[PDB]
Amino acid sequence: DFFSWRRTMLLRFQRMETAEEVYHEIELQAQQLEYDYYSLCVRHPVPFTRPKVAFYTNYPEAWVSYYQAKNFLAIDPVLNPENFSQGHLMWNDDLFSEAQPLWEAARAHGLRRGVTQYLMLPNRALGFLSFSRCSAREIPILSDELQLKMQLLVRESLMALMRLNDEIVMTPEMNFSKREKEILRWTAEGKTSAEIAMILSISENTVNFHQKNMQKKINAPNKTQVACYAAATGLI
Amino acid sequence: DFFSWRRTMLLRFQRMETAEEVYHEIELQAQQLEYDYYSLCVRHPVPFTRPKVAFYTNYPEAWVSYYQAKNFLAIDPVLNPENFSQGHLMWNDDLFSEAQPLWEAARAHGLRRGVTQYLMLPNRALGFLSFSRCSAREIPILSDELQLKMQLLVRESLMALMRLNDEIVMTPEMNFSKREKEILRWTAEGKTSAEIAMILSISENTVNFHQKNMQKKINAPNKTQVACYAAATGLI
Ligand SMILES: [Cl-]
Ligand SMILES: [Cl-]
Ligand SMILES: [Cl-]
Ligand SMILES: [Cl-]
Repeated sequence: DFFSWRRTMLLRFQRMETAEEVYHEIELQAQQLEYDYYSLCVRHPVPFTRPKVAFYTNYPEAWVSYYQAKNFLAIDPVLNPENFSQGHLMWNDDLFSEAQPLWEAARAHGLRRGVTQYLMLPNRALGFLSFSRCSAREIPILSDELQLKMQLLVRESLMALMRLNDEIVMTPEMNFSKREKEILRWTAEGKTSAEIAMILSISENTVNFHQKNMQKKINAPNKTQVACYAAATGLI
Repeated sequence: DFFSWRRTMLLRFQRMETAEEVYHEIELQAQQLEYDYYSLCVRHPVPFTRPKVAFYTNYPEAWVSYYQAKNFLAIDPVLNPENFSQGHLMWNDDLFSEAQPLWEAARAHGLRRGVTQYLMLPNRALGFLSFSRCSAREIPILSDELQLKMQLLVRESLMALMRLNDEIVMTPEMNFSKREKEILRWTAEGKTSAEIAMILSISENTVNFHQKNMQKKINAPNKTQVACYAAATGLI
């Protein structure tokens, strides 16, 4: 019964107090669905220029280390939201036609089958939950059931990890005052210091004071980086 | 059976060819759940300074017109994601303690009960689907069922409307070239024209050429507004 399954899982992820409890539960759930491995990968919205990818997996260390050394991240189709439908992606051979080194390496080490579910988080990070299996044998599972179950697992695990302030999911902290945020908003709209001073009935010195403090807080070189980081993560 | 309900609804929203077909189906679904009214509201990510709110409802015109004239949008708690749990919000009296003019106006015109479901879209717009009822009488409905059904309805209606390029959900168009986007990314990271010229092995003239074309395309006063709009909507 899905309604009861769902009821239990929300409560289990609600009550978790550590990252390892989240990872252990995902491992157990993968196992119940008859999967050998999981990986949880998060493409952060920033830096814009080389976005951070953070992960946690039970794949053997040699495989992860190999995936990293071959730069399979650049070709990995399982981490591209454009090829998901309804947040869901059952792996097939066609998926890997532009990622043949990855497909060959994976099949040579014993991987046969897998599935990925994804979600965009409130901070605009993209979370991907993959399950994989070394067995090519048909397991009977309702497509709808698997989809809905992984929908919850990817959301709750990453919501728990967000609540637990985990490095895998957290974007740079921008503890900005109300007034700083207000000035930032006018900045993002293309207003100059002079125009913002008129809008808010303050001096340019005051505007630039606030700009400077926000730059200082996050170690930014200018207001553009502050506004863009704020805009990207939804702080603004 | 939820699995079959879900199967039919995905197909119905997939096959829709107009906005009215989407709205008509939401109206019918509200009615099946025993609701009198629906409203579909979308808080756009931009402009940052007065974010656009676009809506479609079957509420009487006099009510909408009244809600607008009283500026109930400023106090409306049903459109604040901070008070949702799992994207879901069953209306209660406590919800409106800081929105008493709205609650009094609504109850005086005959509203008694309602529910809201929300979703953040790929473009960072926030979509809210509300159902409401003039009857205070207990309807028997499984909380889990109602939650999961509205989860699909809010997603599919707004995904259909995104596919149909509807004004309710679409953010400003930024048809930017690969090279324009690349320069934009370095801009959002805090790089100057000179630094970008060195990074990409081009002249400052070339960099500024591209900046200008992007400014011209969307009618922006400077690169900051272009980068922030791009960053906010996820174009970057
Ligand atoms: Cl989709
Ligand atoms: Cl095979
Ligand atoms: Cl939540
Ligand atoms: Cl009552």
